[PDB]
Amino acid sequence: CPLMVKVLDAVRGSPAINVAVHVFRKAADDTWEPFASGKTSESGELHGLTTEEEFVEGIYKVEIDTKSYWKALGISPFHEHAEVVFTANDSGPRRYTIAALLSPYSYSTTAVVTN
Amino acid sequence: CPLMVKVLDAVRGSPAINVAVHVFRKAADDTWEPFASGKTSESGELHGLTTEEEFVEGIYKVEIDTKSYWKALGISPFHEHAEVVFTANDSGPRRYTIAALLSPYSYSTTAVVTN
Amino acid sequence: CPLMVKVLDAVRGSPAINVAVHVFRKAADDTWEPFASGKTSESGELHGLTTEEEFVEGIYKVEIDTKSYWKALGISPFHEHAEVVFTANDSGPRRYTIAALLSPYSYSTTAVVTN
Amino acid sequence: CPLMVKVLDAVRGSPAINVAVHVFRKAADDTWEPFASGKTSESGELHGLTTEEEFVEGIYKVEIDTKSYWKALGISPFHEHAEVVFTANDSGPRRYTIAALLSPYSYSTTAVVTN
Ligand SMILES: O=C(O)c1cc(I)cc(I)c1O
Ligand SMILES: O=C(O)c1cc(I)cc(I)c1O
Repeated sequence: CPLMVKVLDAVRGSPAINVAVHVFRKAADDTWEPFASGKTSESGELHGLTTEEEFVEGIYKVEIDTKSYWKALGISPFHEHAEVVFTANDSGPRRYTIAALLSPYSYSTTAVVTN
Repeated sequence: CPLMVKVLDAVRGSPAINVAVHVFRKAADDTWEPFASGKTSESGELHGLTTEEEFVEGIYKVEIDTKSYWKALGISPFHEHAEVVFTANDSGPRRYTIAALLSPYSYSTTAVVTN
Repeated sequence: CPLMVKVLDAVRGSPAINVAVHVFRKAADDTWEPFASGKTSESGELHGLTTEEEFVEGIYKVEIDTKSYWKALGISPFHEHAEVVFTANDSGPRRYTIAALLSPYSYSTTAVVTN
Repeated sequence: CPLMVKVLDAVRGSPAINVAVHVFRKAADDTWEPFASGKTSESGELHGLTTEEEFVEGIYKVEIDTKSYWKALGISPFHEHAEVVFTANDSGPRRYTIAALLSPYSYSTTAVVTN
């Protein structure tokens, strides 16, 4: 489990549940190729996206479908989605958590990268 | 104006207007003595809290009355207020902007300090 | 375990380890009485602060000693500490996670309150 | 100026100066067409990206080159950039401020939208 995505809701003070998340890897021609996807659980987490074998060094994009999340709650949002773009580097044994904290007109995102 | 407070609303995507702000300074006796107060304007900014003369070295607390803000809009938020505590002017006079970005169950705060 | 505190480091992209955390409850005379304290673990979490029996309705303050954290890393910080002040309400079965994401001149804090 | 970009540095407590910003607009063919670009000033602000005439309805992407910013300061950050994607001017012209608060492993972004 080298990659996990976590989403929190700053309006309700809760995990953001059933948020669609799409992960892409940058291809040689510079296009974004689908890599993994899922929906956050009751805990706002998405586990099992990839394996150590498949998660090679490269540039990844995590798209979080914030607009549909807010719409499902009957709340008017600003962004189309939240996008997190980063390079995975084999600087020893590392697990990546990409987290996002959501408001209708704002989001924060951080990386928690641990052994 | 050596001290300015700026407040934004992350739900509406707007300045946070009419937010009450109370500033305290730690006294010789180690208690929080009233220093200044005001409310944010239409721009979400609060200017004119103090002067270069009065804003001496000290430990300051800026209390931003976020609960009263959300309640005046008919919303029940999590926090009582947002308190920003910092040492000021310990290396001579600086200009401090204390900024806060508000959601019902979350806030962010930053400082912009200039010479 | 009705209360947990989590602290993350936005500079290193890691849990904030060995951060001192002090929790207070507001007393009848309006003073802050010590309630619980600890240091965050390797995961940046502080568990075991209180019990269901002791965590009655009231106003609580969570003080996170951010200044000492940054100093121990050799980094110059802005704030004395981060303070989170909130009312605990028995609106059915609820667990409170108070989380903070730290930078030298900024922090964010959110509440995750779940059944 | 209907579109402004503001960037702050959460490590230094300062405007983020000389940050490159590229704006794209989704074309009829569903690709990201170059729209405007510039760099933040000493105030951390980027004005004059566009005009009321040219800033028509559309889906816009504001790419803030955070990696280049941190690298120019001799720091190795997590993200490649911060991308802010939103529909603009769908209910007539508005003024948009897209703001970002940067740390090496984290960023926050908000919008301030006025009529
Ligand atoms: O706990 C988190 O995963 C978390 C994530 C973000 I992004 C911001 C805050 I405050 C948090 O507490
Ligand atoms: O524009 C601001 O003042 C601003 C203030 C905070 I606190 C966080 C973000 I993102 C901002 O953009």
